[PDB]
Amino acid sequence: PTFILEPRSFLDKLSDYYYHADFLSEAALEENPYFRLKKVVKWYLSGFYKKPKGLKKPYNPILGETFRCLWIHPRTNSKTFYIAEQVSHHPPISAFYVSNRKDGFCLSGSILAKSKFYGNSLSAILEGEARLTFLNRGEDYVMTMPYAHCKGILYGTMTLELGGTVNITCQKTGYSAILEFKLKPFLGSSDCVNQISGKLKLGKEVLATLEGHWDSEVFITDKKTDNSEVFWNPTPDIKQWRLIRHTVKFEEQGDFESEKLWQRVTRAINAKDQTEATQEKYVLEEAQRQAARDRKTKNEEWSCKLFELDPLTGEWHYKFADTRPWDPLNDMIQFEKDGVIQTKVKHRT
Repeated sequence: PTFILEPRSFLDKLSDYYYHADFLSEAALEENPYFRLKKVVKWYLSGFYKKPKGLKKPYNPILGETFRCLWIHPRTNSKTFYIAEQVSHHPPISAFYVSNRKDGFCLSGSILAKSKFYGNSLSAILEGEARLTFLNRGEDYVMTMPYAHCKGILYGTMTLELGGTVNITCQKTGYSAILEFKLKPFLGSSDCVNQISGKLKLGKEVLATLEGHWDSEVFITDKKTDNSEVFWNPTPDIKQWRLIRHTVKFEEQGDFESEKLWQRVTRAINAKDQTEATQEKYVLEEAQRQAARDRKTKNEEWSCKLFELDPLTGEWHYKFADTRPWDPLNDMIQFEKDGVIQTKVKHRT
């Protein structure tokens, strides 16, 4: 079926996790190593609550497709930039880069999409590591993502649950938190779905533990005081303030950017025309297959414009990555132009 389709590219949906980059600026300033992990994890859980259940099925992005967007930080008077590019359609790998130098953090990663069909239920996995770096500290956080289990395609209630075991690891300080997304059992209950449980630990010693639901309250209890507290809850006041995202002017967008590329596919979905939504998709995929043939005909060499593969490590690296800490006497404004994230400085370095 294809009535299960969200009018957003996967590169677009991949940027949803940074609507609370407000938190990451705070974490960069937190001086206690333990409290930085708490605030990093609190940010991680902040990117799953808007997720809708059911039809949601981002577009499989096309090779060379690019999404580019921006967020505004009023309190720190700065901006968080996001750039993602589809580097391979076979395999379906999309790379992303996030940079906010004034607030002292950046993220990089690459995500491979693999699905498995159980008949009535579908499970799409996202495997890959995201590296959060605090520029001023030279301190990295490596984290993975869960997988989405979808039941009710053919018959039964249509649902989307999150499951898996995520590891958020910081080797510099020795801290880490292991999270476990728990799927509802056969019996089920009013609170069995979206259950999240985890534990914050240093080295191997467990400092504190987490319980709750990832779309609702999550509670932390200290393993030394056994006193419970609210670790994270998406309060409507917290929801009321999600950083405002700014996309590129449609007339200024390249033809292979996500919004311009999928416009006709998106319009069909929003118009509820199911038949013309599939046809418009086949136009893009048929062009991709034809552009893949044309490539093999004379020279099969596809240059990713904004990303490049490191042969030694096998990881995808943003061509224009910059990790130098913010220098107030030199750095003036971080900006982006044509997918290139830059900073205006009064001294070249």
